[PDB]
Amino acid sequence: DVMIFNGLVALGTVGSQELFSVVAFHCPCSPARNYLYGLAAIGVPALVLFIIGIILNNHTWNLVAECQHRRTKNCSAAPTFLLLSSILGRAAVAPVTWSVISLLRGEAYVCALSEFVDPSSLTAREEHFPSAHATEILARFPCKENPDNLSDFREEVSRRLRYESQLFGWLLIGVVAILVFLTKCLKHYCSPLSYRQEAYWAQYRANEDQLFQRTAEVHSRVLAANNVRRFFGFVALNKDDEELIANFPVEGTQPRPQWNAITGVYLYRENQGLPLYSRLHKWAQGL
Amino acid sequence: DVMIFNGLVALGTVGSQELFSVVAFHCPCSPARNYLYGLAAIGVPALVLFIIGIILNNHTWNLVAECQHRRTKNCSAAPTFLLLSSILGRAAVAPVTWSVISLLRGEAYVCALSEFVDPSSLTAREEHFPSAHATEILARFPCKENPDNLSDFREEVSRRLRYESQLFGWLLIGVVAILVFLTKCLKHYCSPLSYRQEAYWAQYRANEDQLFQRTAEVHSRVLAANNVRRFFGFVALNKDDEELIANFPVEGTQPRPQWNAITGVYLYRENQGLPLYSRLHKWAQGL
Amino acid sequence: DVMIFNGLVALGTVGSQELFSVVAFHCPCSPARNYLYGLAAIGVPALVLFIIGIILNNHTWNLVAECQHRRTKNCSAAPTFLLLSSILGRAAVAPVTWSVISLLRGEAYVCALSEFVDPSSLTAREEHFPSAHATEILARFPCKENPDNLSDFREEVSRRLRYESQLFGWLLIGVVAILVFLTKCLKHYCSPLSYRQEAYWAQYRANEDQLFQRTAEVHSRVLAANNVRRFFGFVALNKDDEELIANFPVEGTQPRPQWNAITGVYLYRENQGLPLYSRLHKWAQGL
Amino acid sequence: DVMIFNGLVALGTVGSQELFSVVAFHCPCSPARNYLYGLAAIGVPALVLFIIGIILNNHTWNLVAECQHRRTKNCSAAPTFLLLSSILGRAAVAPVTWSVISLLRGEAYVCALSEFVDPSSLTAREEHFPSAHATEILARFPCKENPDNLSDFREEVSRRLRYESQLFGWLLIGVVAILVFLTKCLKHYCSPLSYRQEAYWAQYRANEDQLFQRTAEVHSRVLAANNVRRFFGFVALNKDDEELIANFPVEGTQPRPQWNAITGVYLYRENQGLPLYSRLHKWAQGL
Amino acid sequence: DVMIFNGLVALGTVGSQELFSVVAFHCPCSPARNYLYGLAAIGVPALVLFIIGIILNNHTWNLVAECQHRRTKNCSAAPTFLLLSSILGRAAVAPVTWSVISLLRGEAYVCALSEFVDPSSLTAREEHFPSAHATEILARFPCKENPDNLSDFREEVSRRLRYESQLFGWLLIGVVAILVFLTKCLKHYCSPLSYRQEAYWAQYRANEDQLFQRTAEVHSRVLAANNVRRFFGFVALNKDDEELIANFPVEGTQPRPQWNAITGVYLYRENQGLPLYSRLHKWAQGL
Amino acid sequence: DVMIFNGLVALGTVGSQELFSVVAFHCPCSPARNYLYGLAAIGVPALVLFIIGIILNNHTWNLVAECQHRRTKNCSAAPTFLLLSSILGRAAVAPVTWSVISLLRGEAYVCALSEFVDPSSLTAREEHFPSAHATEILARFPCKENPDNLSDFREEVSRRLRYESQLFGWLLIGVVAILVFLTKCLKHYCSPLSYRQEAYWAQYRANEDQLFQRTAEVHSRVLAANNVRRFFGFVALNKDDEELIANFPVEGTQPRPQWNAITGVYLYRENQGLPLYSRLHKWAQGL
Amino acid sequence: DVMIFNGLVALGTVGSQELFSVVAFHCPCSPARNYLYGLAAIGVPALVLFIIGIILNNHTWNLVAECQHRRTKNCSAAPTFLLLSSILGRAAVAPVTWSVISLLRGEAYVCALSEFVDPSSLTAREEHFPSAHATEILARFPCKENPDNLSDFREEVSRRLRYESQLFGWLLIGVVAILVFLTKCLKHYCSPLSYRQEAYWAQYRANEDQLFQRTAEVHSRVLAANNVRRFFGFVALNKDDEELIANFPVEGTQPRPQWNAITGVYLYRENQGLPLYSRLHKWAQGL
Repeated sequence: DVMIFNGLVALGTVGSQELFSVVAFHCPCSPARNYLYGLAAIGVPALVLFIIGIILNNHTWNLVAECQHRRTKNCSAAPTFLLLSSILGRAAVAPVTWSVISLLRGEAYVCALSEFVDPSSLTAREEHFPSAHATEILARFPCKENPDNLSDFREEVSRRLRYESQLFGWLLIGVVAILVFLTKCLKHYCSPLSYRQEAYWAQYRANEDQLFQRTAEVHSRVLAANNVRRFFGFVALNKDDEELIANFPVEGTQPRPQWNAITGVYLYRENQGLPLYSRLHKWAQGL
Repeated sequence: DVMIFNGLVALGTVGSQELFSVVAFHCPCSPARNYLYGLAAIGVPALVLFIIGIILNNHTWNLVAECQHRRTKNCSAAPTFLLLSSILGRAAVAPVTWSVISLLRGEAYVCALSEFVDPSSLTAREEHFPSAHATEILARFPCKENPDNLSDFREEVSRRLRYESQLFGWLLIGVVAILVFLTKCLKHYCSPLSYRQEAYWAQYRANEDQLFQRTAEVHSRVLAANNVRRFFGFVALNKDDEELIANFPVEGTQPRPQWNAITGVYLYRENQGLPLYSRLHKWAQGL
Repeated sequence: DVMIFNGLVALGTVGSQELFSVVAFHCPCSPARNYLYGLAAIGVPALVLFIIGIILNNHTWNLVAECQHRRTKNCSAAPTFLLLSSILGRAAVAPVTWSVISLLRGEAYVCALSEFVDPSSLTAREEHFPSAHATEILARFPCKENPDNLSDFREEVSRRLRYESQLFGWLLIGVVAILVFLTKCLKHYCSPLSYRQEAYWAQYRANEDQLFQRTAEVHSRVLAANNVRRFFGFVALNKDDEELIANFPVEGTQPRPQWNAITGVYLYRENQGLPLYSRLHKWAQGL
Repeated sequence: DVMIFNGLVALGTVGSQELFSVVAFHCPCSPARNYLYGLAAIGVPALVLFIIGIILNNHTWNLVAECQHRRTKNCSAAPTFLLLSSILGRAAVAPVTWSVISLLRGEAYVCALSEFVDPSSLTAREEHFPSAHATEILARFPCKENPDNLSDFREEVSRRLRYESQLFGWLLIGVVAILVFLTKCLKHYCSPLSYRQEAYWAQYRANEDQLFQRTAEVHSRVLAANNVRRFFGFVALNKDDEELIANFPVEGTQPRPQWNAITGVYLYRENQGLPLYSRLHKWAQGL
Repeated sequence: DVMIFNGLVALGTVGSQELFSVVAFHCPCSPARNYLYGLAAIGVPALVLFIIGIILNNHTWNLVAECQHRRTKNCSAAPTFLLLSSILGRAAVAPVTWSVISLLRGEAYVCALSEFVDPSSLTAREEHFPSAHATEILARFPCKENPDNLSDFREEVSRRLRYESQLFGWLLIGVVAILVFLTKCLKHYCSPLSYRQEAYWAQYRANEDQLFQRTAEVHSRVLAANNVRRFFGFVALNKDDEELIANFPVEGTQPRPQWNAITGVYLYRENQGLPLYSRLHKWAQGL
Repeated sequence: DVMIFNGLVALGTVGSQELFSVVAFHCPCSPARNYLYGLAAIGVPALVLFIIGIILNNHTWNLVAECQHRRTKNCSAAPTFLLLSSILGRAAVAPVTWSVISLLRGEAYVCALSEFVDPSSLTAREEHFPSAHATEILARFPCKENPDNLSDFREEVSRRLRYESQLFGWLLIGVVAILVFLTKCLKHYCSPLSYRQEAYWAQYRANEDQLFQRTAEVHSRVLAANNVRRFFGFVALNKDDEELIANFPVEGTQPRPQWNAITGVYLYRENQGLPLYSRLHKWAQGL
Repeated sequence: DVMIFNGLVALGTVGSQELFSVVAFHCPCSPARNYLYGLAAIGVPALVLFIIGIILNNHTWNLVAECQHRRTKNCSAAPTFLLLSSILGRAAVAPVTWSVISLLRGEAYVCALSEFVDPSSLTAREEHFPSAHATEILARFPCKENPDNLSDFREEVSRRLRYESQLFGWLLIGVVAILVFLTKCLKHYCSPLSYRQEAYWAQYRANEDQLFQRTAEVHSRVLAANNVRRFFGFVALNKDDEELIANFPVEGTQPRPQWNAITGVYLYRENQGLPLYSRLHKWAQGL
């Protein structure tokens, strides 16, 4: 549901950027210059949204942290690759939907490859094409700048390039669908565990992260209240905060090697047959 | 009701994609090139939505898991074939409704087979058809690009191809209705059990999956709370969560072979006459 | 009331399909080709909705199940024929209303039999009918493609074929009304029982199916809870679900021959004068 | 009130069908062919709605049941004739209101008898009527197809036939009102009982049918619960359903001759002066 | 109040029928034929609504019942004539308001007597009236079919006939008002009793009919419950219905001569000076 | 307040009839015929509403009853004349307001006396008045049928007759106001009692009539319940009705001479100085 | 969430300033003068919003305070650099979004570099470019001030400069996205601690700042109440304020070196393995 909500939010963001008044497109009708603009208008929003989907997903930062302090190449062909699959999923949701939307609009590709259409190879007009002014008048086709002598030629070349754009767009969404199917079949075939145990593991990681955020906020609040009380002599707590101080007294916090034993990417090591679903769980069973 | 809701959601999605402003259609009026676009515009959304209906249905992943870890060909002509029937139902709901909708709109087929209409075989105009420019002016018919000398010819060939498209669409929805009837009659004739027992089995699988999701979330939450309490010294629980810790204490989780004995596709083996409706039920009766 | 609700839903669905923007009709003005389109546009929606009305009605599946496992030809001229009457009622509600609606619209039949109208047999124009171009210009009448020399001829032949269509439609709804009257009189004359006992039997089958669905869901939920508790050690139940586990404890489920003795089509055998209103009732009186 | 509600519902249905966009009328302007269409458009909706009013009224089925199993001609000139009067009332409410509505619209009759108007017998034009083309140009009058030389002739013949239609419609609603008065006076004169006792008998039949439906549903529910409990071991009842099982325990149901002694048309036999208002009451006094 | 409500309902029904789109009027401009249509359009709705007002008023049926079983001419010049006065009041409310409304609209009478206006007796035009075509062009006046040479003649004859129609309508509503006054003065002068005692008698008949309907429904419900309980063994009652069975137990119902002694038209016989306000009251004082 | 409400209701009814679409007026422009229509249009609604105001006021019926059974001319110049004053007030509220409204509209009188205007006595035109066609063209003035040669003459005669109509209307409402003042001064001067005692007498008659209606309804309901209980054995009462039976038991009703001693017009006889405000009060003091 | 809210607020502010009526842009068409205006219109809002984002973020002031009173260069390559990263993030959110918005609008750059386009290097017009009036007529291009002889030249140069502007804008948002990725990867690689411990540290700093603001407000209020009570003799407190005086009595406040030991930028020194998450925490552990 949360992954479906993130996919719906990414689709709504691409649809909002898809119909932008000036962001959507402004084709330069110029030879050897417009396909660079098409490459820009498809790729740089794709690369920006791909980078942003890397940025907003925290499991990338878990991965560079595990590469940083451990650095022992323990992240083999493992659930670290499943983490990377989730990274590329929640990241590359947005560049491929930007690419298929701005390919089904067709505008970037007809602006792009208009400089490379052969003048004598197309139809629906007479061959009034001086070779010295060939590619220059070819490039002015997406701006509706062709004269009445080549208006039908311009409509024919525009329809042909819009065909090739939409065919390339449908083929690209087909190959990204088959890549999603292939990575999911490869995940469920190279998994060491079930799908029911994988769902239980997903519910465990969700419950552990939610409980850990709640109790880290509460333990931090109790530590802050102890420091504040040591400073002034009292703490201005709420009623619920006074209940938090009454319920969970602390004295000290776990050292940095303990926090290092907690952190890392997820694992599925098994302590004597019994499974360990997270590094916190591995550390708790280790004591 | 849930299958009817999924069918209504798939029909609404096909109707929303059916009337798309640019996604719906842009015919290239070009010889030997437009039927490739018609094949694309019908098949690649059909294959994409068929792949997506495979992707979103989890029983595919149950099937590849059972092919993966068991791999003993126990999934014979069995309720695994009924699982595959449910897979193809909830998957191929969307490609055939896309195909019948974009065939009753007719646009793809008149754009497709306009290159293959014989010029002298149709009527309502004089035979002003130079053979060197035959198929090129034939292909420009769906773009309303025919002149006034062949406007009635273009309307006649457009009506004939729209006829053949809608006839092919109605014949295809008729044969998919008779294939639904044939697979349901084959299911209810090759079943080893009743329909009342099949309905009881469906209610059992629904109750077992719902109860198993709820208790797996709860058991994961209790295990996460035990690990968090082992880390900090306490857990920030809610009131309902404190009730969950009070009601259901855990010590450990079932091993991976136990999770393997639970997982798999559904079965109807009978332990000494008494039926076993799921692999979890078979495992529970095995103890 | 539920049969009236199903009839109102089928009538609303036919009315929604009746006024469809492109689904409703596109006549090919072509000789020896348009009556095939009329046959398609009336019959293939009729056969599709007839097949769907067979599909959605579960008593068909009860019938093929009773033909499957029993196969002893016990379903004689019996209430199995009354089951078939209910099948054909709730199925053929939709094809005959599609046929009478698309016959009172008239469009399919005037598109159909325009190729077979004799040119010299109609009136309101001069006989400007070359026999080599006779049937071709005859077929273009429903597209309003007749010239001003034959515009009154086209209006006369259109009004005559619309007459014959609406007369055939009214005669068909009259004969389906008299077939409904004949099958209901044949049901109430070939019945072995009263109408009050038939109403009591209908209320019994409704109460038994509703109670059986409720208690099969509840018994399945208790069996699933026992299997889940055998797996984890506890079940995450709701309050009502905990009441269900407290109220109705189970140990095991009835074997497949018991489920076979329950299933089948309805019967009215009488155990020593006392009536048995269902196969479950026959089995309960058998013990 | 319920009869007034059924009459208002039938009047609203006739008014909704009365103003139908295509159902209301399409006159074929053709000689010896349009009065068949008028006969169709008045009679076949009349016969269909008359058959439907027979179908939806259950006392027809009580009558064929009493003719079926008794078959002793006990239904003499009796309250069985009053049952037939109620049948023809609640049935023939709809054909006569369809006939008077589509006669006061006038369209069917002016379309019908336009082929039989004498050309020289009408006025407001000169006698430009070739006898070889007489009836053909006579039949085109309701389609407003008469020329300007016979436009006043067409308006005069249209007004005369609309006169004869509306006069025939008013005379028919007058004779159906006097037939309603005659059948009600014949009912109240050939009755063996009062009007106060007839009102008490009507309230008795209403209370007996309502109470019998309620207690047949409840007795069927208790029998179904006993069979379900014999199958599984328990019943999933509601709270009200548990109260129904607690209040009214059953052991068995009445035989088919007892249900035959209950069923039949109503009677007014008197057991030794004391009246018996229904066959159930006659059977209860018989014990 | 209830009589005023019935009068307001009859006036609203006449006003709704008064402005009907096609029901209100269609004049045939034809000699010796249109006054028959005017006689129809005024009289047949008048006679139909008069018959309906007889039909819906139950005291007519009380009158034919008292003429049927008693038949001893006891209904002399008596309150049976007051019953007939109430019958003609609540019946002939609607024909006279239809007649005065469709006379103040004037259309029927100007359509009627246009065939009998003398051509040389009217004014505002020159006497361009050929006697062979006299009455035919006279009859076309209400359809606004007179030429410009006789347009002022047509307006003058239309205004004169509308005058005579509205004068006849006002004279008819004046004479029906004086007939209402004369029948009410004759009622209050030929009454054997007061007006206060007549109001008490009216309140008595209203209370007796309301109480008798309520207790006949309740006694019928208790008798039906006893018969149903004799059939099944119990009755599905509501809470109020269980209170009705607890409060009013029955054993049997009154014979047909007792119901005959109750029924009849109202009377004012006096048993030894003490008055008897109804036949039920006469029967109760008789015991 | 109730008299003011009746006056406001009569004024609203006259205002609604005053602006009627066709009821308000249609002048026949015809000599020696239109003043009869004006006499009709003012007098026959006046006489009808005067008769209706007599009809709806019950004290007329009290007067004919007192003239009927007493007939001893005891109703002298007495409060019976005050009753007649109230009769003529609540009756002739409506004819005089109809007359002043349809005189201030002026239409009836200008339609009426246009036939009697002298042609040479009016101005604003030349005397183009042939005596043979004098009164005929005089009568066409209210229909705006005068030519341009006499358009100013028609406007002058229309303004003069509208003057005489509105002057006659204002003089008539002035004389009816002075007649109201004269009858009220004559009432308060020929009264035997005060105005405070007259107000107390009016409150007494209102309280006695309201209390008498309530207790006559209640006594009739108790008598009807006793007769119904004598018939069936019980009465279906409401809770309030059961309280009415419990509170006020009856045995019998007062004879017809007692009801005659109650009825009659009001009186102010004084039994030995003490006043008697009604015939019921006179009868109660007589015992 | 709060950082996402600040980013959404900055994006909404840039979008509101982006579409300003006069603030958005007014290009001076003048040589060697308009690129200074483009540099102004992009840079001075960028530098102003960058300065404002420095101003509103308080951690800048924490940094200058730590540079002021400590001044011992203890803020090495440390979490002080992470503080500077948060400063540049929440500051430079707004200048780069202003720069990419006003570059995708394109207006500033086409206004800027129009003075430097070579006249003979562009196309779509004849070379009507006097070198003495070259750059002056070049600079008038963004004001649409070019004549019809150079209108296509002006559109071509405008499209080329809008291309170069939007390409430079997309390249700049790409390099700022890769700089965000590089600074976040450098933060998570040069961190001495985990990401879970960093999240706990962030929750600690949030709880300590919130608790410290609340208790500093409360301690200040108690000190102010003590001073006010020393002045007047009493304090006008609220009920909650009276509770604050009752709960937390003070006598004196901490000296300025104690407040200096509290203040500073954040640190992660570790007192004998146990971590110290803030300078207040370091001071509290120091006692």
